[PDB]
Amino acid sequence: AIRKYKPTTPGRRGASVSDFAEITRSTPEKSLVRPLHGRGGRNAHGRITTRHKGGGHKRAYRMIDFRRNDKDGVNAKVAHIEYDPNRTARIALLHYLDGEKRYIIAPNGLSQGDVVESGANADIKPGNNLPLRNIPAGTLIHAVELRPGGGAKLARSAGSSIQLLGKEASYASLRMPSGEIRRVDVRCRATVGEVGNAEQANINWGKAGRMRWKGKRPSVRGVVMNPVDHPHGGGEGKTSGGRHPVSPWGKPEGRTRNANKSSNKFIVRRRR
Amino acid sequence: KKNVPHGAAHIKSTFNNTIVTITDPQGNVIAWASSGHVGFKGSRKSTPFAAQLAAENAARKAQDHGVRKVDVFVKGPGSGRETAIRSLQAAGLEVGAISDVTPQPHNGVRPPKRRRV
Amino acid sequence: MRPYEIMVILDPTLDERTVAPSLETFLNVVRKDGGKVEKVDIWGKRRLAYEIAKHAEGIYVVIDVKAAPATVSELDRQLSLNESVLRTKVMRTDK
Amino acid sequence: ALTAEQKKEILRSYGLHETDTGSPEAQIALLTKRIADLTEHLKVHKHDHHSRRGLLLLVGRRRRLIKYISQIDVERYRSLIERLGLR
Amino acid sequence: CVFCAKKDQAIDYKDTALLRTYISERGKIRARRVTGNCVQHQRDIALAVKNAREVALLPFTSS
RNA sequence: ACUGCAGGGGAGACUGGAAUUCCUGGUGUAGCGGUGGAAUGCGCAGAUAUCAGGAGGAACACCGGUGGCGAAGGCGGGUCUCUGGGCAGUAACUGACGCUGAGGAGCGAAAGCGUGGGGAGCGAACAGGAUUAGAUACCCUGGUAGUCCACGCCGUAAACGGUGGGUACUAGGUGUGGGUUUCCUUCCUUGGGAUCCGUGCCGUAGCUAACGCAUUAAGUACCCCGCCUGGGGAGUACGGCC
RNA sequence: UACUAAAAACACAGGUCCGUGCGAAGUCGCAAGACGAUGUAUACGGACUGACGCCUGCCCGGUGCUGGAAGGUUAAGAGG
Ligand SMILES: [Mg+2]
Ligand SMILES: [Mg+2]
Ligand SMILES: [Mg+2]
Ligand SMILES: [Mg+2]
Ligand SMILES: [Mg+2]
Ligand SMILES: [Mg+2]
Ligand SMILES: [Mg+2]
Ligand SMILES: [Mg+2]
Ligand SMILES: [Mg+2]
Ligand SMILES: [Mg+2]
Ligand SMILES: [Mg+2]
Ligand SMILES: [Mg+2]
Ligand SMILES: [Mg+2]
Ligand SMILES: [Mg+2]
Ligand SMILES: [Mg+2]
Ligand SMILES: [Mg+2]
Ligand SMILES: [Mg+2]
Ligand SMILES: [Mg+2]
Ligand SMILES: [Mg+2]
Ligand SMILES: [Mg+2]
Ligand SMILES: [Mg+2]
Ligand SMILES: [Mg+2]
Ligand SMILES: [Mg+2]
Ligand SMILES: [Mg+2]
Ligand SMILES: [Mg+2]
Ligand SMILES: [Mg+2]
Ligand SMILES: [Mg+2]
Ligand SMILES: [Mg+2]
Ligand SMILES: [Mg+2]
Ligand SMILES: [Mg+2]
Ligand SMILES: [Mg+2]
Ligand SMILES: [Mg+2]
Ligand SMILES: [Mg+2]
Ligand SMILES: [Mg+2]
Ligand SMILES: [Mg+2]
Ligand SMILES: [Mg+2]
Ligand SMILES: [Mg+2]
Ligand SMILES: [Mg+2]
Ligand SMILES: [Mg+2]
Ligand SMILES: [Mg+2]
Ligand SMILES: [Mg+2]
Ligand SMILES: [Mg+2]
Ligand SMILES: [Mg+2]
Ligand SMILES: [Mg+2]
Ligand SMILES: [Mg+2]
Ligand SMILES: [Mg+2]
Ligand SMILES: [Mg+2]
Ligand SMILES: [Zn+2]
Repeated sequence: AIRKYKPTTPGRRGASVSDFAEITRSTPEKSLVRPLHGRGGRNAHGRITTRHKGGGHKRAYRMIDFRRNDKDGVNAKVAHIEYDPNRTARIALLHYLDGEKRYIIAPNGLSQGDVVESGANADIKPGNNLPLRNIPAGTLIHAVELRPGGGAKLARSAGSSIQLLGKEASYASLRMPSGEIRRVDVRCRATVGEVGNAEQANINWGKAGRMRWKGKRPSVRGVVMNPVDHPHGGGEGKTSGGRHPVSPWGKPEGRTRNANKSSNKFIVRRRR
Repeated sequence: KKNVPHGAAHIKSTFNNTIVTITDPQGNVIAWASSGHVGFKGSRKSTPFAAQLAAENAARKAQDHGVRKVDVFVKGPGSGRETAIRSLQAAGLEVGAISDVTPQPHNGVRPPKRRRV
Repeated sequence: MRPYEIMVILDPTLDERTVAPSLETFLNVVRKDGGKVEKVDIWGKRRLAYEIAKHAEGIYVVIDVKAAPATVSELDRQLSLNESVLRTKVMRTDK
Repeated sequence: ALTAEQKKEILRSYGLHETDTGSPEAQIALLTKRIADLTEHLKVHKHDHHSRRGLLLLVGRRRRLIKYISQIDVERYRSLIERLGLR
Repeated sequence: CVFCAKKDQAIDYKDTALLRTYISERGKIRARRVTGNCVQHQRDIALAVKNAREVALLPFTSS
C-alpha cells in the first residue's frame, strides 16, 4: 500500500510513496488524452486569483466518462488500471462489447478483467452504474450527480463513498463524505462501491521539492508581513497579529455559505 | 374542551418521583399531574402519599377533561405503584387491566459504577 | 456438494400465486451452477411474531437447495439484493 | 481435513506393504500433508493462534519421527527426504 | 428428557407447534431443571428457539 | 489406522432483537433530575412524561448451571466457510520411535504506546455542588483520554489449586459430564451392574507445626527441570539486553 | 534587503483549527466572464505552529465567532 523510504538523506528521512501495485499498462490510451497547460493561478485578466500555484510537473488530461448514460444494457470489460496525475484515485480503462473505450474512476475491488454493467437492470456490484431508484438503501455508492444527466459530482476523491440512506417519494437522502445529509432526485445516476486508492492520505511527502513537483508554491504567513500587505502585519518582535484572525483581505472567520441559497431546501443536516 | 371516553394511564414510579400521565389510546397526553406538580419538593416526592395524591390530581384532571376509563401501564421500581393504582380506582376512574411495561435491556448499555457510600 | 435448506420471507404485497415463477430464477441459478433442488413447498401467507420492514404479514418458502457452498452464497446474496425478500436464513441439514 | 480417501491416496503412495499406516514413512507423509494444508490455511486468518499451536505440534512430531527414521536407517531416511523435501 | 426417552425425534426451529413448549408466557425460555431435559437436548431446544425467534416464528419479548 | 461421540476451542464473513442516547414531528404544561438531606445541573425560548418514525455505537437477558471446552490467558445472539484439540470403540499398523528440558522460541488478563477509523453508555484526569476544622475523597451534577475496530508494540497481574511435568501403587461413600458393555431387557428404567476419560464433596491409612491433603494427595517411590538460605536496604544501585 | 544587513530572519516536510455540498468557499471584474479545476471533503481556500521524541496545565469574566428567540428597544411602510 505505502512504501517507506530509508533515511539515506535528510529529504528522504521520513518520506513515503505509493507502491503502485494496482497499476498495469504504465502508459495512457492515445485516443483519450487531451492537452493541458498550467495557469499559475491566474485568471483571464492575467492576475493571480489563487495563491500558491505554479511550477509543477507537466500533465496530460485523460477523458473520464462521468455521465455513463448511453451504454445502458451494454457490458464492458476492465482492461487496465492506470495512474492519473489529475486526481487522487486511479482510473480503469473499459473495453465495451460495442468496440468503444472509456475511462472511469477505479472503485475499490475492480481488478483487471472484470465485467461492468450499466442501467436499471445491472447487478449491485462495484463498478455498476445505475439510477438511484434501482439501488437498495444502505448501499455504498460514489460518483453521484446532482441533477439527472448532469454528470457525477460527489464522492470522487480517493477513498470517498456515499451512503444511500433512503428514498422517500422522489428524492433520495444521502450521507455525504463530509457528513452532511442531502436530498437529490431519485433519477440521478450513481456508481456502486467505494473509490479505490484509499490509503493515499497516509503518504508523507518528505521535502519541499516534492510539493514543488506537485505544483504547490511557498506560502508566507500574515504575521511576518508589513501592515500594508496583511492585517496581521507589523510589530517589533514576532506578534500574534494585532486583532482577531482575518483573511489577507480582512474578512473574519465564520460561515461563508450564502444564507439563502436556493439549495437550502435540499440540505437536511449540515456537517459537524 | 375535548372528549375521550377511553384512554391510557402511564405511571412512572422511581426512587425520586412518581409521574402519572393520562393519554388517549394513541398516547397523546391529556393530563400529566405529578408528585412535584402537587405541593411537594425534595425527597418527599417519592413518598407513597405524594404518589397517591398525584394520582388524585391526575384523575380529577381526567374527569374534568372527559375521560371515564383508562388502562394502566406502570414501570419503575418505585413504592407508589399500588397506592397510585388504588387512588386511580377509588377516585372516580376505572383501571381495568394492570400491566407492567418496565424496559428490560437484553444486556445492552453498561450501568454506572456501584455506589461506594 | 452439501445439503442446505433455505427459508425465504417475501413481502405481503406480492400475491401468493406468482411466487413460484419469481423464485424460479433463483433456483435456476443453482441449477446451472450444478445444484439440485429437492422441494419448494410454499407455506403462503402467515402472521409474523413482530413487524418486519413495517409489514405484519409475509410469505414463507422452503427452498431446500443441495449445491456448492459458493453457489449457495451467491443465491443468498441475490435473495438479499432483491427488494421483495424480507428475511432469509440458510442452515445445513447435516452437521 | 484429510478425508478418508485423501488419506488413503497418500497411504498407498508412501506405504510399505499395501496396508501400512504407522510406519515412520507413512506417518511423516501424512504429517507433511497436514502441515502444508495448515500453513496454506494460515496464510489466511493470520490470528488463528489456536490452530498455529496445532501446526507447531505437528511440526515437532514430524521432526521427531524424521530423527528416528534417520537414526534407524540412513538409506530410508535419504529416500524419504528426496521424496518429500528438507530445507 | 422426553427426547431421550422417545428416540428418533426431530428437533427443528420451524417446528413451532412443538417449540411452543419450554417457553413461558412472556417468551422466556424455560429452565432445564423445570423441563426435565438433559443438557444436550436442552441446548438443542434453546438453539431451535433462538433460530425461530430470528426467523420471526416466535416473539422476542412477549407482553 | 478405522468407526462413533461431546464441546461458549479458534479465525473470517453476513445478519437479528431488547435497551440507552440522540434527531424530527404530534399530545402537553411547570416542573424534571439527585440524596441520609441538598445543591450544582436541565425546562419554561416548551422540559420530564406519552406516541410514531429515523440515526448511531456498545453488549448479547431467557437458555445459564455446582455445567462444557482450552497449555495457560480465556471462551455463549444467530447462520455459513476454514481450521485445532480431546474422548470412546476395534486392535487394523510401526516397533522403544518414550519422559524432562539449561539456554532458545512461541503464546500470554487488564492498563498503556504508534498509525487510521469509530464513540451510544460508562468513565481516570478536570470542573462545579455537598460533607467536614480542612475534603486535592467517599455522595451528586457534568465531563476528556480510554473502553470499540484494523495492523503493530509492550510481555506485566493475588497470570492462584498461593500445590512444575511424567509414571506405578495405596479402603470406601455420594453428585455431575462424554462413551462403551453384557446382564436384570421391560424390573420402561432409560434405572441398576462392569470399564475408560474427567469434573465436586465427604471420608481409611499415611503425611503435616497446625490448618489441612487424602486416588484430582500435601501418602508411598523413581526420572527431569526451576527456586531458598534472617528482616530492611531492594527486586533497588551500577553494568548489560530489549 | 539590485547598491553598507545572508542571519537566529523567510520557506519547508509534519501538526491543529476554521470555511467550502459545487458555474463551492475564496479572488479579479460594474456586469458578462474567468481562475479555483477540466478538481468534488483522502478536495480546495484561509490562519497559526514548524523534522523527529516526550508533551501541550487552569480560566468563557472581556472581545470575537457559532447557535437560540421569551422579553425590552428599534426604520421605511400601513393607519389617520
Ligand atoms: Mg487582457
Ligand atoms: Mg494555500
Ligand atoms: Mg509559511
Ligand atoms: Mg519584516
Ligand atoms: Mg507591494
Ligand atoms: Mg490595514
Ligand atoms: Mg512582527
Ligand atoms: Mg516582544
Ligand atoms: Mg498565534
Ligand atoms: Mg497587526
Ligand atoms: Mg478481525
Ligand atoms: Mg448522538
Ligand atoms: Mg416533543
Ligand atoms: Mg420524548
Ligand atoms: Mg510387526
Ligand atoms: Mg517437553
Ligand atoms: Mg528453556
Ligand atoms: Mg486493552
Ligand atoms: Mg489506541
Ligand atoms: Mg485515534
Ligand atoms: Mg471542583
Ligand atoms: Mg461520579
Ligand atoms: Mg456521567
Ligand atoms: Mg497519552
Ligand atoms: Mg508479542
Ligand atoms: Mg485467571
Ligand atoms: Mg517438587
Ligand atoms: Mg506430579
Ligand atoms: Mg502426578
Ligand atoms: Mg465420580
Ligand atoms: Mg475432604
Ligand atoms: Mg507442606
Ligand atoms: Mg529493575
Ligand atoms: Mg541501568
Ligand atoms: Mg545590500
Ligand atoms: Mg553582505
Ligand atoms: Mg548564507
Ligand atoms: Mg527574510
Ligand atoms: Mg462565488
Ligand atoms: Mg475540515
Ligand atoms: Mg485560528
Ligand atoms: Mg515561527
Ligand atoms: Mg504547513
Ligand atoms: Mg473568556
Ligand atoms: Mg466569550
Ligand atoms: Mg458564556
Ligand atoms: Mg449573535
Ligand atoms: Zn436428552
